[PDB]
Amino acid sequence: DDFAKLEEQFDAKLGIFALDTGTNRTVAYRPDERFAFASTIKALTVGVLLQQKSIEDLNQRITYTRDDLVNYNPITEKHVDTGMTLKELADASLRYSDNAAQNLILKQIGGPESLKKELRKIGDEVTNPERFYPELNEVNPGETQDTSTARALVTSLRAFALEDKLPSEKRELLIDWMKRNTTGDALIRAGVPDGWEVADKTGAASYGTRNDIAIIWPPKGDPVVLAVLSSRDKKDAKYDDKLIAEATKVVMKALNMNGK
Repeated sequence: DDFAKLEEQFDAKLGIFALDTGTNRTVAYRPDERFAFASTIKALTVGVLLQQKSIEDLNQRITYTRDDLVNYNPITEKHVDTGMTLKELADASLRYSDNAAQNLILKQIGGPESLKKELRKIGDEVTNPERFYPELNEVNPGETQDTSTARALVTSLRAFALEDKLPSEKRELLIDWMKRNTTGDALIRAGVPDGWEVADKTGAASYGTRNDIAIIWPPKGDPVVLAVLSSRDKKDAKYDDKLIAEATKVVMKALNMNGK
């Protein structure tokens, strides 16, 4: 009942799914409960981008304007005059959670409806992309627009990063971006022992939604793929990163990973 205890300590709802790809062992807590996916969708969106382009095609320069900027544009706001390549957009999106970068990438693959179709093609019938930033963060309880589940996000992230939805050189680009994410140090990363490599993508949205999805490599062994999702009752709720860090610690102990 440690996940329940965390829900109690943090006045939140948790959604957990974790798969040890070494043993096929699984840790689940509300694994099929929907949450707003928030910026975790950025990781899947780059998976789809990568599928649709050669590596060299990522060097395509995307010109854009001030009207492409939205609520959080840490990288894209600096390069309006020069544009940015698709590769640079992917970097910004994954490593800084640049919202305008996600929108520009979405545009290049044909929009939310197109993303949805490519996700269905790789076998995800759950994740429901419908809107761009900033609106995709606004999901009320019981709505399904721009939501997914912990099980579906783990399944989809594994498929792109570790299985055969991408060729090895494209898996490597995705993995390396997510390993070097700047936004996640207080989340899954904080619940895994020092030195263990972590690839992650965070998210935050309305109703105090606070998410992280990750691949976690022990020093030797097959990786664990994990989604820790959370949300709260009030629309303007605050979140606490420590919830996600502590949930991760529970998952790691439940998988017999602390230590090795």
